[PDB]
Amino acid sequence: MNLVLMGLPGAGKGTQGERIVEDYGIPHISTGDMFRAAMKEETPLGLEAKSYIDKGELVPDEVTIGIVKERLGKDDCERGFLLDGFPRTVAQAEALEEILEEYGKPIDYVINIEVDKDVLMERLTGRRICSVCGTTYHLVFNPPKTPGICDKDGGELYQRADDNEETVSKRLEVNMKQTQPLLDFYSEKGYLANVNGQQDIQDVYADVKDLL
Ligand SMILES: Nc1ncnc2c1ncn2[C@@H]1O[C@H](COP(=O)(O)OP(=O)(O)OP(=O)(O)OP(=O)(O)OP(=O)(O)OC[C@H]2O[C@@H](n3cnc4c(N)ncnc43)[C@H](O)[C@@H]2O)[C@@H](O)[C@H]1O
Ligand SMILES: [Mg+2]
Ligand SMILES: [Zn+2]
Repeated sequence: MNLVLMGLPGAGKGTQGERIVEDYGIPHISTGDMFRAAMKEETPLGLEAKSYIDKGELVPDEVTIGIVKERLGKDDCERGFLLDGFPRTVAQAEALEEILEEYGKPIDYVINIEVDKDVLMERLTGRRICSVCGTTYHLVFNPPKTPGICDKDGGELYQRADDNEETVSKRLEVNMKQTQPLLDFYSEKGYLANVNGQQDIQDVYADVKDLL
C-alpha cells in the first residue's frame, strides 16, 4: 500500500497518518517531522530547513526531494509507506514518480483531506505537539488526557514554533496556491481520492478506512 496523504496545513494529515500506519504496519514518512527531527539534532539539514520553516515557506525542492529519495529506499518501505506532506509541489510530484518508478513502488492512492481555511486556522492556534514522538493534540478538539503531557510516552507538550498566528497565515497561503497543480497532476494519474476532513477524527478515518 503506497499512499500519499495531502491537504493544507492543519487538515489532519498527521492525525490520520498515525491511525493508518497503526492499522497497516507501514512507515509514516512526514517531511515536516523529518525536518524538525533534523532541527532538534542540530544536523546541517535542520539548520538549512529551519530558515524556511520558521518563516512558513517551503524548503527548497533539491533538499526535500533528496531526503525523501533516501528515506523511501529503506527496507521498511518494501511493502508500503504513507507519505505525509510530500509532495507539495508539482516538481516534487514529478520527481517522486521517477523515484518510485526506479524502486518499482508506484503510488497506489493519493488521499486529499479537504478542510475549509477557517477551520484550518482554529486547528493550528490551539495545537500542542509532543516533544518526544511528535504526535499532536488540540486544546479543544482533541486534548491530552493530562494537560501538558503526551498520552503515549508522557513527554511535555509544546506549541510548535511555526504555529504562531503570523506564520500560520504564511503557511496557509504558501500551500493553498500549490494545490491546483498538485490535484491536477494526481487526478491525471488517476490516484486521486478526496475526503471531507471537516468531521471528527473517527469519521475522517472511517471515510479513509473504506478505501484502503
Ligand atoms: N514537501 C515539502 N516541501 C517543502 N517544504 C516542506 C515540505 N514538507 C514540509 N516542509 C516544510 O516543513 C514545514 C512544516 O511541515 P509540516 O509539519 O508538514 O507542516 P504542515 O504542512 O503545516 O502541516 P501540519 O502538521 O501543521 O498539519 P497536519 O495536516 O499534519 O495536521 P495535524 O494532524 O497535526 O492536525 C492539526 C491540528 O488539528 C487537530 N485535528 C486533527 N484532526 C482533527 C479533526 N478531525 N477534527 C478537529 N481537529 C483535528 C489536531 O489535534 C491538531 O491540533 C512546512 O511549512 C515547510 O516549511
Ligand atoms: Mg503534520
Ligand atoms: Zn509523545
